[PDB]
Amino acid sequence: GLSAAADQTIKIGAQSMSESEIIASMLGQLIEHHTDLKTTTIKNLGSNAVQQQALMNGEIDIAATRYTGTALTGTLRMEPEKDPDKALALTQREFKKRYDLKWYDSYGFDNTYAFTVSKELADQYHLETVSDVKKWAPQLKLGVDNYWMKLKGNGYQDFTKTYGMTFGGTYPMQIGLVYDAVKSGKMDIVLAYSTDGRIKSYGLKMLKDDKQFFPPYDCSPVVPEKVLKEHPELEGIIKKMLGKIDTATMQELNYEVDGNLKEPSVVAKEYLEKHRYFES
Ligand SMILES: C[SH](C)CCC(=O)O
Repeated sequence: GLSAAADQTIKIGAQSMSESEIIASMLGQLIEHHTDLKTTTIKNLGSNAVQQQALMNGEIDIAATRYTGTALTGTLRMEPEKDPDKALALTQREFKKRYDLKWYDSYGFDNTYAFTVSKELADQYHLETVSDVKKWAPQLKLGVDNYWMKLKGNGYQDFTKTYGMTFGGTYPMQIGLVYDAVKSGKMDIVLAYSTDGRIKSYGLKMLKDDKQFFPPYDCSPVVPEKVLKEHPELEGIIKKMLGKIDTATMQELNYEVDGNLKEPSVVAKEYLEKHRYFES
């Protein structure tokens, strides 16, 4: 019954990404900093859709990182809203209405799909925007994640319609591999994730999505209203992380895992100590 609520463990989900492991660790540590709640991390959820079902079936009590553009198209099956503020507002409204899920305001960073080349390619062919690559598309191999080609929504098929180009070859692979694939010249162009730490490190160039094909992908935690009711301290704790972690910061945190070979929990703890757990 209710008087046992404070002895329940808060299960925090992470997708198969370094960024999601870092944020799920950081939120679990902040919750334990403030309360006597135990927390655990449920790792390796494969996708937006898996995080969704784990929230609805009790497998996780908090999804640490969900992305507006992904959930708009993929969960809600709505037309992709292009304005950041409108997309967030629509997502929060529909998540509450449809699922009784609370989609919080963003941590402060967006992690968008970004068409990405070597700085050498971009400098040789004067490539700044996605529209600049149109005339070259047939002679480029595009590396993509193991998930993006199968999206009916803001996927490849609609991309080719809006930009009127088709790549010579498309090669789906684990996201973590696209950075070295483009750096080594195995791929000519990759659909990277914009908060990856290796983009800067590896000397890569993101091309502007001048036609605004992509929705925003602002990142937030998502929690069932039932969990917030039963643990009324959680909302005030979650709020402490919101709007505090910008894209540059998330890139540096990702680099600590993928480039400096640190455990996501260690990266999360050192960030919390550097910033005094968000209140000094
Ligand atoms: C963060 S978007 C670049 C792709 C990953 C996802 O949304 O699941």
